[PDB]
Amino acid sequence: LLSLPLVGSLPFLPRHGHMHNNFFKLQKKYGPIYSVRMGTKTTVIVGHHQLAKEVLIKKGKDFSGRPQMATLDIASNNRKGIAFADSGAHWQLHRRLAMATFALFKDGDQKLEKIICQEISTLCDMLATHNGQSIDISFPVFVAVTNVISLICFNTSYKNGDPELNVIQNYNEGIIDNLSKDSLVDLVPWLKIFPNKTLEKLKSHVKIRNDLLNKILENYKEKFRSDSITNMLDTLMQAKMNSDSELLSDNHILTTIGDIFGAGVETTTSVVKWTLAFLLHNPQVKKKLYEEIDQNVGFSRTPTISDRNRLLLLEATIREVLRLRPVAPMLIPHKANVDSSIGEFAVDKGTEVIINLWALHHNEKEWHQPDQFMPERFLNPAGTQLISPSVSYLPFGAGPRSCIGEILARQELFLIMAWLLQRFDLEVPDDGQLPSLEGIPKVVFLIDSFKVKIKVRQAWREAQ
Ligand code: HEM
Ligand SMILES: C[C@]12CCC(=O)C[C@@H]1CC[C@@H]1[C@@H]2CC[C@]2(C)C(c3cccnc3)=CC[C@@H]12
Repeated sequence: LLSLPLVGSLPFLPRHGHMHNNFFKLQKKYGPIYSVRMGTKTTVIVGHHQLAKEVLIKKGKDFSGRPQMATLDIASNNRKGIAFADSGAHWQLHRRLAMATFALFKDGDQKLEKIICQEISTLCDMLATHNGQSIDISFPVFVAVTNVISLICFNTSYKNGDPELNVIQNYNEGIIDNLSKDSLVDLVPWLKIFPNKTLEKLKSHVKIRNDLLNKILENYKEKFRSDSITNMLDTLMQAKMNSDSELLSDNHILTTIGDIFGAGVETTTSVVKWTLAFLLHNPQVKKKLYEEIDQNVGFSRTPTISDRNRLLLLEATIREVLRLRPVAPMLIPHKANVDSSIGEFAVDKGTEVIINLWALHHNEKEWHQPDQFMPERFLNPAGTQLISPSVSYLPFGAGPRSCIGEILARQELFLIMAWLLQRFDLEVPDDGQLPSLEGIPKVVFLIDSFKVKIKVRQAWREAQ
């Protein structure tokens, strides 16, 4: 007897468990870095913080490419924009101009905190009308963060009830659903093996997004003034005006805006939902957050960015959400721009390189009870200082492809949660259902929809 000819072998079953956890589980057997080959393409998975910092920082510019994928081509109008653009002149310029835009929001009256706090004030007024009811907070949050990013991109915001917000919500959901079935990392290219309409559906969602962004962009050509640079579109059109010209085509500007607009809405809304869900599961933590805000902010005023110096448990809670349920548990796929190496192992040019951030955030040697939600791990024993308990922590990535929206994200998350906790009791709905914390890996790590009972806090009422 003889062993069977083997035509293919994969180390775990496809579509069974979360990909980021399956890869992590493999490290027990093969170590923290290993490879898989599908047809002619090789993918390397990295699951230890030293190798990841080599890829992202030390040799960051060797591994700053993006792999090409059929779905990503459609969302990115063929690898324009930032997030899905390959390393190259177009990416570098648009990333730099996007980053420079955030500097226009450093100080003054258009300061970032002021834009955020005004949209949070409307959100809170809206939620307060639901006093005593159980609601899904997704859309009210989505609206506030959509208005924040719309103001950053264009200096415009949507009035309550504007049907465009429902149009955007609809295509956002459709693009996320069709961009990947689970994570962006897939061992088997199912799209190309069996007949399906995934690409056709994605194109129809992206066409609506593109048509909407095209209308704004064209209408803005009439408003743009060399003498007034106050938002992201101004910044891009100024660079075009002073132009390289080919790298700032209308389609290039549109896709970069769509990347910022899309990232500014989906990332922040998801993290807010996760934070509320963990707090419904951990009432002891929620109780201490009320005490911390009642003692440090009170009700004389609304929370401010400066309050990050005092609401330490709230900052730790957010840090712990981003550790336990990272927005991007495998970042976005990287690619070797040149022949290089990771941990002394050769990596050819063109190899896809995946950083398993989940593995970094759940490494047993780097963290105590990594499966557990414990905001106190980011505080000292007294609870008087924030600490960095581990170097194996990279929620925003690092190096050339690191998140450019980090400052916005941290301010939005902190302010939304501080305003909500000052004003609202947030409780399990009356049928006793808790949110599932298992999550749904998509291009972003989403949580299942859930309801929360909302009540205006008595302490707030008494104080008015
Ligand atoms: C909690 C919220 C967020 C987290 C945890 C987060 C994290 C990350 C991560 C892990 C990456 C990929 C790093 C890599 O591929 O190596 C990334 C990239 C990126 N993020 Fe975020 N992000 C957040 C919110 C935002 C926001 C609010 C925006 C825009 C306002 C934004 C814009 C981007 C862009 C454009 C990229 C692509 C960078 C590039 O490829 O050059 N992100 N982010
Ligand atoms: C797909 C989506 C949302 C849906 C939509 O309408 C189109 C839009 C296109 C841009 C996408 C965006 C989803 C988050 C992305 C992938 C992102 C990101 C990811 C994780 C952390 N930070 C940022 C940067 C690019 C963003």
